Amino acid sequence: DYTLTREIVTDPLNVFMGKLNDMVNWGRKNSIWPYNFGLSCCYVEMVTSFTAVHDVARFGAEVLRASPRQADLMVVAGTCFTKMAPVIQRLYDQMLEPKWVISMGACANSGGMYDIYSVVQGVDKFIPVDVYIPGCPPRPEAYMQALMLLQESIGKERRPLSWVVGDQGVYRANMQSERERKRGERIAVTNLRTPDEI
Amino acid sequence: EPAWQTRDHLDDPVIGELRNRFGPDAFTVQATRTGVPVVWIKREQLLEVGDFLKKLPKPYVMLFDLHGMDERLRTHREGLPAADFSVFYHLISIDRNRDIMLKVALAENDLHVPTFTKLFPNANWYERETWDLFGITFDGHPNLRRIMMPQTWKGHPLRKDYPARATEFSPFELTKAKQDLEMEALTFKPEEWGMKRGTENEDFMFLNLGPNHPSAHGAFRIVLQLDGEEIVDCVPDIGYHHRGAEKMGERQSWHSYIPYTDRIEYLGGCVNEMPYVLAVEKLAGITVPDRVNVIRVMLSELFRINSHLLYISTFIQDVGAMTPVFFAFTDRQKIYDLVEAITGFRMHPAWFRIGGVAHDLPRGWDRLLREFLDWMPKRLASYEKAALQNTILKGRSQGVAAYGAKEALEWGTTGAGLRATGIDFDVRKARPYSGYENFDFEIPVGGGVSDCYTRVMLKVEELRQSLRILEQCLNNMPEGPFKADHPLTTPPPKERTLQHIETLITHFLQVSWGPVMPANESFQMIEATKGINSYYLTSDGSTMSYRTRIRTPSYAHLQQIPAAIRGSLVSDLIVYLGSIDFVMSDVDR
Amino acid sequence: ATIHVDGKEYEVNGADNLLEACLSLGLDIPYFCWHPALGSVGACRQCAVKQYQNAEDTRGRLVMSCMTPASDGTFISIDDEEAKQFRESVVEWLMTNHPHDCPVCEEGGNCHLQDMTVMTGHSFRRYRFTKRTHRNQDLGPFISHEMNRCIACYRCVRYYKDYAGGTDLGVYGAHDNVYFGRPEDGTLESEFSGNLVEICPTGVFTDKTHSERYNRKWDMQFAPSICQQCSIGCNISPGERYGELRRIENRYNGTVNHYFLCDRGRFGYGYVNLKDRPRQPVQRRGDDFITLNAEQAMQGAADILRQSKKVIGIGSPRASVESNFALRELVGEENFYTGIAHGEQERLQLALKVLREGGIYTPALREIESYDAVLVLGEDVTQTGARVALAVRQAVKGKAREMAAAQKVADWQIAAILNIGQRAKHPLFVTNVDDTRLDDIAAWTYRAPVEDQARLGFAIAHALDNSAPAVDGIEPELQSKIDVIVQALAGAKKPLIISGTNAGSLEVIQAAANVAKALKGRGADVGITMIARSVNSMGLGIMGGGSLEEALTELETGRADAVVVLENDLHRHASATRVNAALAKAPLVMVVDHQRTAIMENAHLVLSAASFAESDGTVINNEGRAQRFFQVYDPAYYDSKTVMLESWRWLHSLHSTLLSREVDWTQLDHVIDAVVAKIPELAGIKDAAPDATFRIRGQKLAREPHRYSGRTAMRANISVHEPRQPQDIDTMFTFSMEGNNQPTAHRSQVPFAWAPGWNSPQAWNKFQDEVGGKLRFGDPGVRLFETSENGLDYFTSVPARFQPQDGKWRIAPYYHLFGSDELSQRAPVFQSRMPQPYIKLNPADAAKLGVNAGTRVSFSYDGNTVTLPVEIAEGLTAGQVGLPMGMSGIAPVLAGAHLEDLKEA
Amino acid sequence: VACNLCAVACPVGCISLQKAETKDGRWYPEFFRINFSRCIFCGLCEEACPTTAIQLTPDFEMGEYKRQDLVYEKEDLLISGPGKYPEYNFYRMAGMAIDGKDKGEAENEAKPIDVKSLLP
Ligand SMILES: CCCCCCCCCCCCCCCCCC(=O)OC[C@H](COP(=O)(O)OCCN)OC(=O)CCCCCCCCCCCCCCCCC
Ligand SMILES: C/C=C(/C)[C@H](O)[C@H](C)/C=C(C)\C=C/C/C(C)=C\Cc1[nH]c(OC)c(OC)c(=O)c1C
Ligand code: SF4
Ligand code: SF4
Ligand code: SF4
Ligand code: SF4
Ligand code: SF4
Ligand code: SF4
Ligand code: FES
Ligand SMILES: [Ca+2]
Repeated sequence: DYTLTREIVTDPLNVFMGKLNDMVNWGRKNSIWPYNFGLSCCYVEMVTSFTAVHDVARFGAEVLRASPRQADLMVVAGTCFTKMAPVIQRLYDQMLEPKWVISMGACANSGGMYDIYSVVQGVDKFIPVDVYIPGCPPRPEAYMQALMLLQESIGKERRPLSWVVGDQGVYRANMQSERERKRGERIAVTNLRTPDEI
Repeated sequence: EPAWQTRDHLDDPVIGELRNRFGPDAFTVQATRTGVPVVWIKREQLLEVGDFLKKLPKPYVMLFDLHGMDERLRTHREGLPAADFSVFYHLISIDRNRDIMLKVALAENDLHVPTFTKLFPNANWYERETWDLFGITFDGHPNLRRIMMPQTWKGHPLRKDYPARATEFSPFELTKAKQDLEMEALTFKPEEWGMKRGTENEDFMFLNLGPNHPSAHGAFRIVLQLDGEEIVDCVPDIGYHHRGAEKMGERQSWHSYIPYTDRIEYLGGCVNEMPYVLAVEKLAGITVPDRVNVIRVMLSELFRINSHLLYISTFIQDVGAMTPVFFAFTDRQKIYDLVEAITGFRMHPAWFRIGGVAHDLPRGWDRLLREFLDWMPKRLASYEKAALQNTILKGRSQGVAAYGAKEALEWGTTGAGLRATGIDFDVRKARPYSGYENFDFEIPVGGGVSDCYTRVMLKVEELRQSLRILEQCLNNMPEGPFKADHPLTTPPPKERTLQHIETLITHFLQVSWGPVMPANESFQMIEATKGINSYYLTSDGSTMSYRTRIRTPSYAHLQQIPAAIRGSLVSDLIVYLGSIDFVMSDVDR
Repeated sequence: ATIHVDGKEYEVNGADNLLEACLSLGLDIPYFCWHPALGSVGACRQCAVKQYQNAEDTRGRLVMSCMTPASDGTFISIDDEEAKQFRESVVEWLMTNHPHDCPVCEEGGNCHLQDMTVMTGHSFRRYRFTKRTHRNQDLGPFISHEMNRCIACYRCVRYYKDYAGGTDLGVYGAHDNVYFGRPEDGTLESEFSGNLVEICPTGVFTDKTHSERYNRKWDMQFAPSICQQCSIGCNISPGERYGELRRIENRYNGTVNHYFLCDRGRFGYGYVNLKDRPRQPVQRRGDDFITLNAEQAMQGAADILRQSKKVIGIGSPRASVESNFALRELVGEENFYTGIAHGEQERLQLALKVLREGGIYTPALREIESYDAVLVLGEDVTQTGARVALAVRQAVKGKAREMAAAQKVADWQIAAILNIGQRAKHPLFVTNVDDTRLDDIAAWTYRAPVEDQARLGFAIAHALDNSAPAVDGIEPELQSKIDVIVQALAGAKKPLIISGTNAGSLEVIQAAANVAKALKGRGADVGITMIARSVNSMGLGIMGGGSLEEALTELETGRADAVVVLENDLHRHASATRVNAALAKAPLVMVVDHQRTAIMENAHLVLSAASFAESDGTVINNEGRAQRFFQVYDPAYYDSKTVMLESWRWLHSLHSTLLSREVDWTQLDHVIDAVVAKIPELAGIKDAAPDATFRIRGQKLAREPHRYSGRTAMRANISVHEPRQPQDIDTMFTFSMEGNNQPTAHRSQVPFAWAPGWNSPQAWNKFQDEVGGKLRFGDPGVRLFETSENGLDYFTSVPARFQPQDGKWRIAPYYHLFGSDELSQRAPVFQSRMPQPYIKLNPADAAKLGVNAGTRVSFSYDGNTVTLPVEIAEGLTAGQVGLPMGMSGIAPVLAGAHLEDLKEA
Repeated sequence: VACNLCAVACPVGCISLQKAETKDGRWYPEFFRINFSRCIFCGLCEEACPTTAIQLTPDFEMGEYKRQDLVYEKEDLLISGPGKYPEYNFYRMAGMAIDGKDKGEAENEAKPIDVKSLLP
């Protein structure tokens, strides 16, 4: 099952064009350039993930450009304030295709604990979001897990290869949700370690 | 005599001097648990009293705080003057090691106060915040505009008749504010911001630093007026990180507001939890046992080391060296391993409680603490040798944005910025709290000039002293309860909740409705990771807070920003921003 | 009197006990066994304070503040160490045998024992031994029993026996095995048994209807509403959760219904939660029933109304003043008729003429408890207006209160009052066609036909004053009974005459008015009370209008092709065949209602209205007081397809689209000003409640407590995005916790009682100026009409003696608390408490036609043969047949109407 | 036991449940949903649980594609075993009678004595 934005359609993918599309998606998922955007706590956990004790560089995502033109992925790592919501919208509009959005934290997901007059309740109110991460803050390894989720989503999509030949239509993959996928093993947990130990 | 008792502070000398100068009718002394003399003062004599306090033999050189309060809903105002609004001024005299509070009462219609910016230049941002959040006008203020909310914002959020939850979202307002941002960058008018000489020299170029900021401080704006590379004048634009924490303090109970206290300064964690729970313990009349004090000191010092490591690494990265941020984040991961073992979280543990801590220390925490204390000092010396002794870093940082003790005092700068001027004023030694007397540690002080380099070295010595405190805490841990025996200890101990019915009743009414604090006023001032943090709490007798005031030092530092950087370079401004140790959650909140 | 508490001087009422005096000043004293409405007994020993003899003392003495008078110059201390230690020890003693049941207990968050445990500061357990346990009884469908949680405070037995007059609940057992309940299993037969869930400070008696779909008190959304089940109008707090009505709590009103409701009002609310309700405007096309939105239905109804030639209106006493007025404005005044029968309308107008022209003051519900003699004519008060019967019980106990007060015994010493007043009581004379529930305290009961009741009333009026129309043909023993009654009423200082429209005769009300006028001519302080049938019967009577029979004739002829019917099924006031014919011949039938009725299978258009849990409005009680009820929740919050609008909003928008072709959802205050300008008699509802511009220091009034939970997850099953808060443009309340519910706010409407530290229903103490008295800053509701300066004359129309004739069985109405109100019997929980519809016959008549008990006998009314089973009634008179009004197939319009074609089936 | 304490101890308000009861008398949640897009993982619900039902496992991999899929219902939260607390049972402490536990069979509870018993 696939989603069009230019709807619900089927997989359209000839075998040579599919192979080149596979290599294009492979090169796109194996090189993701996030935008250096410092909002709040979750950005500090992102730069914790970037450092040597964690080494997100192994996935080829250590670039962290300061310009929206060079960067591909927008990580909303913090609260969407009413003053910074046009700033986030302009920074998203100043990006280039392909563009992916990862919302770090309950602030970026839904507004989090701050149901307040000066906070936008989630960045998905006005920009599309590819991957959400819960946590306040999510740990750096959760950020890497969402990075592999984004890589899996990129490796299955079918973007147009060229702007002169082909269907100019964004083909995102309706992946199986992680809750239903991991319900087979999360329920089977019986005994955990007692909290008195370390 | 308990340390949480409702004292009147009529034995304070300053009350005697005020009665000798202005007579014994001109003001009313209010008995509080704040630990400071609270004096309700007539509005017409406010500037006279402020100048008199500034001209004392040991004067009140520092305006610690200045904010309003909506008293229309306050049912318990026994002894208080008849007021609809009030404005309080918290003034700290370092020489006396004391502080006073002046409260000006205001009617509902005549909401104007004489300005305080003539006596104290740091009153500007506080009065702008009071006008923005409460609608209280200050006569004689130079540029009275909103500082927390945008200029096109109807109403005043901190009033009691203003809704606290989020309103309806509209993309049309988003497009309107986008248009405002787009014509602001093209049709900028340097007149409403209080700046003069709007490129009158035909070379005063205009630059915008933010609002996007690729660093851990957060999002903020500075509009720079430049002559070549010299900064003629700059107007900071803050409010891009305002979460409305005080309005949420009016909306959460005393127990459930602790996570919101965590996110005031997200590099602080338990250091941010400490003054709030101490003030609520003052309100409840709880004296915590010794083991609680040692545990809270342990976690506060650990988070202080974490914050100082992040600050030193980010300053070094702002100078230009790259490896120390990776190494210091490895050390932060060691700290996070210990904190995860203790509480169960990394950044915002939410582990302190009213009357103690959440759980007990796990079986084997001493091994992790010993591993961390063996891991740190060699790496800290390596950081000093690799980056902090480099002469390029010294050339970038020494002598940049320097100010004396007078500029630190008149702007309310506290922490390393105050101790780099030689003023030995640490809250952990001058006004001790949470069992800090039992530990032996040094307070590093500067020569008398606040460079970026001097502040960084002071934070390094504070890191070493925090390591000393952690060593003392590891070698000496009392055996006892992790929660107090008070009935208002929220929550009660868990096993008695699970097998006793009175404890179950206390737990049931404390997690659902909240603990009922008797109507009083409390105030706790602690030394945070970036200066002086304080919570001033007003309870009306309910299970929520009638007023939550959070004084944070990065507000005063960002207000001091245009005073010290005028006449310098833009790279000097970048280094100065890297050496202030501020986060925008701590500024705006 | 002057008291000094903890070195602070206070001025209190000198006749109050110390506990209520200190509670009225805002001081906190823990207490269990004391209630403002029940008195003091000194059982729980919780209210201990240290009393000093004079100004300078150090020892003091621990005294019970509920048993100590608040005399002048009384020096006491609450926060002394000995007193606090004793109160904590009493709480600890109560906590030794208490079960570990708080999470699974329905009183958690509403428990008085929890608040008193926290307030005394007791949180450490040292009792290590076993705890006693008790078996739990079955008390019926409404009350759930858990004797483990009892603290033996004797509130239940005191209320249920001394106040409620019930006989099947008592205390049994011994030293620590005290058991508070029935001697066996079964339902509590008292009509005020539902107040036990608020009288009991613990989780012993719980609302089983609430306990089925249970939520906690902080999770409730409340609104201050008026009870919609009879004409007394007891203020209630409906509280909902997840879009369904959850619990009806008692809302304090110091003028009407202070601490207690009846069982019908407390438990007759399950029709709001029914699944078969109309939730959308539905239009039938042939056999299909399509659903329109608001605007589509408004345009279609406007078009079909405009193509008609003449339109008529039919209101209801179940609707508010504003809704009936909006209907009347939609159809016109000259084409407006009520939804009640001609005889019912004539009785209602006669009762209203007595009320606002007879010149004799009609007391409020609280003021009934001060009258010194009660004469009830025809009305079965316990089954229709039960709370008035409770006030009559209090007025009967007033004689024992006066006899105790003659011996300098204080009012709160209820034990001494009951000891001195053993069996002497104020005279109560009830007249009914059978045995009334008040017969246990009644000085005399008159079992006779309704004409004989009116003859008795006119005979009493003639014995009181010579100018009254005499009654000839009175038996000498009955004449001696009139001598007894007139000797009781002449010597009474405040006589009271209660009757009602449910009696079913004009002459009973006329005789009551003649007795009242004769008492007034002697200078007595006579009060008079009329009971009406439904919630807003007085509103429909005051607005006037034609009867239902004129509307039925007008529809069955065919002059109007357009009829509007509001909040009515028409079978409670007219026959089913006539209504079916009139609504099938008419080509355009509009019906605005909130309950699935029987006439919706052949109605042209039906608009899903909003009930009192979903609508605002103003209703008039039987006394004549306009009371404004508010909306509890928005049905569109949990489901956007749900178009449930206010009825006056529906009719006003339809009239606006009829004239100007524009959809207009108006505001409530505009309708209030409309009824004030148009109707000078209904001009008194302007100040019943303040408008939507009313603010307490700038903020609205909160409908839910501050700890309202699940805000970001209660609707997350449908959509993860939170919707907009429902804006309440209609009134001064907001649909959230962003509001004010302070006990010291300058307001009269209170949604719920909550003080910090007082989570129980004892939090109502903080909302009154003095506890047990009026509400602070006044009580909501205002009197529409005052006392007239002259009165009516004596009604000469004396009825003749009843004659039992063969074939014509006169029907005696047997109303019930459970099963005589429409909306109450719609509830599914009432279906178990509702008894079987049993036709009651005399032994003589049953022997005459050949009946024994329990046999199925059929009778034909209006050509409809229905079969009911026979119970033998002794107190009924021969020539009458007792029938229960409001049952399945039986209408309340059959009261006082003869019945034909009665043989055994 | 669906006692609604974790929903009200939640400062975000991201817990919604509703109490239902079996025929024996035991209390269970009819449903139990936690909006994990809103939850800040503060642990106040586990601290407020008087039965130690709700717990926080050491598991961080909860990132999702759709925000609606972060609403975990009762079947997404109920695990097979006792988790971190392996032996505590609330209904052995509670005084209410359920299936397999009559009055007086709870901990530190004596057998119920009838008022009609012959002992003084
Ligand atoms: C293909 C192979 C090529 C690979 C690269 C190999 C060569 C690398 C060359 C790098 C050159 C960097 C030059 C930096 C010059 C900086 C000059 C300067 O002004 O620095 C500022 C600092 C302080 O200036 P001052 O005015 O004294 O400050 C007082 C006000 N606070 O002033 C100072 O700190 C004074 C000292 C400045 C630096 C002196 C020279 C250092 C040269 C770099 C180290 C080379 C090490 C050997 C490399 C391998 C050789 C095989
Ligand atoms: C082949 C062509 C290319 C474009 C290559 O893909 C790579 C990306 C090129 C280079 C030159 C590699 C590394 C330099 C770099 C772009 C970032 C390092 C970094 N990393 C951080 O986090 C770990 C930071 O902390 C916030 C930083 O400040 C800095 C400066
Ligand atoms: S989700 Fe929590 S950690 Fe992340 S930005 Fe928000 S408050 Fe900070
Ligand atoms: S059952 Fe309730 S009202 Fe009756 S004595 Fe026990 S605690 Fe008091
Ligand atoms: S009656 Fe009160 S104390 Fe007893 S179990 Fe219920 S909530 Fe707890
Ligand atoms: S007496 Fe009437 S108004 Fe009062 S609660 Fe009962 S049914 Fe409702
Ligand atoms: S851990 Fe999450 S669900 Fe639990 S109380 Fe905290 S925010 Fe609420
Ligand atoms: S999870 Fe625990 S706190 Fe929440 S309702 Fe269930 S038993 Fe109560
Ligand atoms: S309230 Fe006085 S002893 Fe019970
Ligand atoms: Ca409404």
